[PDB]
Amino acid sequence: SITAANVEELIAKNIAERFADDHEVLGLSQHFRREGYVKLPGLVSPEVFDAVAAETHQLIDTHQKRIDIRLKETGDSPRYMSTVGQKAIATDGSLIPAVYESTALKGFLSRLAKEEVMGCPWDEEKYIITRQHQKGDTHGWHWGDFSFTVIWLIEAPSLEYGGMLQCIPHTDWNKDDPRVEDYLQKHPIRSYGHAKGDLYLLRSDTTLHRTVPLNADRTRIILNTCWASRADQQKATTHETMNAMF
Repeated sequence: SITAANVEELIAKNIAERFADDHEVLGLSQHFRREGYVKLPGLVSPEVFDAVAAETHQLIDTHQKRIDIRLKETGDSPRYMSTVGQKAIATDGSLIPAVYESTALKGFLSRLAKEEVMGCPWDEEKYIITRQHQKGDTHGWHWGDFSFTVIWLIEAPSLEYGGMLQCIPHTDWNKDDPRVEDYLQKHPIRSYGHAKGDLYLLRSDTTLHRTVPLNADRTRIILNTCWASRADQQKATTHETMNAMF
């Protein structure tokens, strides 16, 4: 049994075992910086992942709310999904709030980012859950308010049914003039596939990204743990997108 009291040890020993090659870590850091994204297999042990997955499933069953909205601040891109907010996770969750404070996890991500990865200054963006479960469900084109986002693939169908991540790095989010279509025309799109058990890190504030809409009745669930930079702390932020989805 994995608990909030013994999880930080299990995270640190897995990181010490999985990421011993400094040359491998250097390539992962360079991938993250170049592409705004890097896949991180084995970021946590399978046993730690399965425990977090179980807690996420319990939180979905007791708190998920359906949304079907389009966000003007991201070019009217859709958010067709069911979701669980941070306040619900901080109240009835245990492993997820503890993992978010993991010094070992934030220390490894700091190696990749080449700067201090620390807690989000807005509590309601620390961790969220989304569940795509209908044909057409999608997390539309958007940026993030903060810098370092880790996505946990709790459940996912085969990629012929949707869910593919697409990214354009080294962009910016202008909430008054997002110009999403202009970004797609001016830059190539990189697509990344993921399956259950995968974790990936994404520079959300400068990487325009979305998930390809589900084309069938399938289930795709992710946990979003979002950390921030030092400049993010004193950053004047309005949270209109999070207020609408959560």
